[PDB]
Amino acid sequence: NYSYIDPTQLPYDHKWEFPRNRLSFGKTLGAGAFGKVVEATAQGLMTVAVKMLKPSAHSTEREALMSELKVLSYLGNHENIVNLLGACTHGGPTLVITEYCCYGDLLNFLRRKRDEFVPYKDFLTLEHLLSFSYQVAKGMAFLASKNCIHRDLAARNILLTHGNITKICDFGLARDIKRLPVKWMAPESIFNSVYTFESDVWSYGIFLWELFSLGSSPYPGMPVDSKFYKMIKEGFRMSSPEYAPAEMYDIMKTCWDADPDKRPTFKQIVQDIEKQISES
Ligand SMILES: CN(C)[C@@](C)(c1ccc(F)cc1)c1cnc(N2CCN(c3ncnn4cc(-c5cnn(C)c5)cc34)CC2)nc1
Repeated sequence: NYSYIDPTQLPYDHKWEFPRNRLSFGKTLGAGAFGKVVEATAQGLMTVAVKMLKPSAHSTEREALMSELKVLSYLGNHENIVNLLGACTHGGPTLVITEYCCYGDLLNFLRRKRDEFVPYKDFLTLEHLLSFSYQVAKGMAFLASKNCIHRDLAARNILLTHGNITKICDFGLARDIKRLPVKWMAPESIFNSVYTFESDVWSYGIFLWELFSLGSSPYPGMPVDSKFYKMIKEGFRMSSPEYAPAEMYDIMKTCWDADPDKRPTFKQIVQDIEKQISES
């Protein structure tokens, strides 16, 4: 007589419905063979992003897009996620309208800032990197508090907008807890297809390594092959990235514990980074 409420089973909430012909589409923000995200103007909702599938997409991607709409509808608003603003469902393919983040993804932002960075006007600083790590931890703590896992946390899925605010995007693989980004995945996810709050924490560790290397690719010179899998399973881990303070590398190392039970929670990570910020 007692059941979990699965957000993907709930009905669409028509409060999100927006007239389709009041969108005016602009530049491409992301694209693949079966879908794209475009900038648009939305009369009566301002600048927004619109996620949509291409006519070649199969029914599985279409179901996945509606599921993502339903997860975002359930989660509610948070400063550190790219929030749902509206949807178009009647008489056409699903359009998911989200917030537009004017500075794009953090991976590309960090990479173009390498010549304008001090590791301590218009410069990226260590204070900014600490802030970004704090905000992403706050956003992931929010997801976990709603029993949600993201499953593709990476610097490429963190966007930057005004006020130096970072926002987690792309909830297409996000799941409620009752082809794959292998180098960001926890070993139990690779080996046993198991995803948990603790495997999101592993990915956050990889994200921190990206952050404090200003966007370097993880495990450089190590292709995904049988040798990569054995080395991760037997305990190989990346070294401290070049700009990480010792306290942040300590967080990374615990995020990468082979035992999920020994990894920190996002709530614990938030409180850790909070103490580091106050010490500054
Ligand atoms: C990977 N998948 C396979 C797809 C293709 C997909 C899957 C299913 C679909 F049905 C449709 C598409 C995909 C999903 N997601 C995204 N990204 C793109 C970035 N995007 C943004 N969202 C809000 N604002 N914003 C501002 C900027 C910005 C500002 N300056 N510059 C230079 C860029 C970028 C964004 C968030 C999501 N791209 C591709």
